[PDB]
Amino acid sequence: RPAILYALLSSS
Amino acid sequence: EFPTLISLLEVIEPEVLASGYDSTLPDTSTRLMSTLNRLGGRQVVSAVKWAKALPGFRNLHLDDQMTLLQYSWMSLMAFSLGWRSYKQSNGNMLCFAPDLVINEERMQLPYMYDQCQQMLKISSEFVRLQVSYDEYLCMKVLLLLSTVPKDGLKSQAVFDEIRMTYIKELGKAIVKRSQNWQRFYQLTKLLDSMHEMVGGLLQFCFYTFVNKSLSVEFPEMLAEIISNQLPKFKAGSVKPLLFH
Ligand SMILES: C[C@@H]1C[C@H]2[C@@H]3CCC4=CC(=O)C=C[C@]4(C)[C@@]3(F)[C@@H](O)C[C@]2(C)[C@@]1(O)C(=O)CO
Repeated sequence: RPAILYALLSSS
Repeated sequence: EFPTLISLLEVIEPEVLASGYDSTLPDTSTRLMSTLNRLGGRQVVSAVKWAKALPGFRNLHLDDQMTLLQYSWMSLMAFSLGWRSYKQSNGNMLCFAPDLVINEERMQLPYMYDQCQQMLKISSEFVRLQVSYDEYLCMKVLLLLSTVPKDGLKSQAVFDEIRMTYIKELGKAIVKRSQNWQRFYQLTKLLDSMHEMVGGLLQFCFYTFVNKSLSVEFPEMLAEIISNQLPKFKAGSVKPLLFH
């Protein structure tokens, strides 16, 4: 699973 | 009362990024493709922010949100590129960024001519149909919702309802401007043909990504997306949603 993408979706 | 969905789509539309392409160094294809991918990664980050602000989108399961963005990033970026090229040059040139246009000395670079022709195709459809801003915004949402795994999604129910919302919205933008049903037909034909126009771009992307000799660079964002996407596309477990 694409980490930067997933992280981007989980955060801000 | 509450702002219309269409007005919200306008406020959340990202500003055009600058590339910082240095047209001072000599034009090479490896360097141009590398610059384009760098600008691509940034635009995709921008598209994650945009999708998050998208009424309804956050109600999908995180896996589905990820899936949709993974499968449609290329079509989102190519659609906006078509839009900017249409507005800024009436479809005569590709306008990637304010500091990055494709002129004839860089369209003549190895590997460039074919990929640029495919991208200008998209632009010239906007010209043919004289697409309005609002039509464009609704269509761009529908693109985000147009490619799904053959095995379906998790939150299929929320997904189906989200599509219905934005199909309504495209219908409304068509109403608020030929004949309504003909226009809807033409725009949904345009959406359908995006799957074909973009399949070719993906193929070339996969090639420049896997080709060791060519040394085209990808930022880590795109690298991770592409790296994951490639086995799913080989295996053919990716389904286009088509209107026709
Ligand atoms: C032909 C393909 C399609 C290209 C993409 C087309 C859509 C797009 C629009 C932009 O405004 C910026 C970047 C992207 C997202 C892109 F232009 C670059 O990433 C380079 C790209 C993948 C490509 O040129 C390559 O595979 C080069 O490696």
